[PDB]
Amino acid sequence: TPLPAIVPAARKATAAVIFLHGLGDTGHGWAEAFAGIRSSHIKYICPHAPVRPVTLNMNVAMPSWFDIIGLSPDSQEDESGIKQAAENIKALIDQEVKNGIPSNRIILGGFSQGGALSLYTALTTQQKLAGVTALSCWLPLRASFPQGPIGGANRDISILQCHGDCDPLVPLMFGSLTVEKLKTLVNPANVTFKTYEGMMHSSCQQEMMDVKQFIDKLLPPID
Ligand SMILES: O=C(CN1CCN(C(=O)c2ccco2)CC1)Nc1cc(C(F)(F)F)ccc1Cl
Ligand SMILES: [Cl-]
Ligand SMILES: [Cl-]
Ligand SMILES: [Cl-]
Repeated sequence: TPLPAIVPAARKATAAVIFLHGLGDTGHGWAEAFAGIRSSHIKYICPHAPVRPVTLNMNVAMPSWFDIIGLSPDSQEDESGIKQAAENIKALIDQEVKNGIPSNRIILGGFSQGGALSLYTALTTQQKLAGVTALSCWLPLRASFPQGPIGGANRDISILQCHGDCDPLVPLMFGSLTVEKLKTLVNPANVTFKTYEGMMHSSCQQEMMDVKQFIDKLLPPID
């Protein structure tokens, strides 16, 4: 708690989207973005990161899923916080399953550190998921993954990875290096990289339209 921001389905939800915001934010802005592309049968859940000290910014307390120590290829990542946060997301997936939405009808996603967390959670959980929408982010703890395919429940998971070509905070190059790594961890036929010309560390309407088409293709209406 506080309770996640929820976009209810218009009718009993047969699928769900769990979207994780980035550093400094809450789930409200992203909930309004998903409300503008909402499908009648999908529930959208945007949980709020706890407020915690961020090492990168002199331990200033701000909403963050885990600690951030640096932005360069050699920078250390918060292994314990990332794993802890991923088990918390797995518990939210579990709640949705027990409450009637199978995990193969759930898409996980996020922006920046939230996107990184969504990839890490999807690529470690054995709860089969429908897909991932990874926006302006990177694969965290990349060296801990195998050198080949991950195997397991989510070996054929569909992933939409989005990036702004003018991102001044998460270089396009880290988005590209991440998708090249995702194409070796899972079936590459279901991994798609979309880039938005002129977009910085932000979102845009064309990206939300591509996210909507991906969500609708993977979580179509069912009888
Ligand atoms: O935490 C990190 C660590 N970063 C190391 C460098 N890296 C890779 O070399 C790479 C290539 C493929 C996968 O990883 C990405 C991760 N970064 C980050 C955080 C923020 C924000 F959280 F503070 F906002 C912003 C921007 C950045 Cl880059
Ligand atoms: Cl419902
Ligand atoms: Cl972030
Ligand atoms: Cl349906």
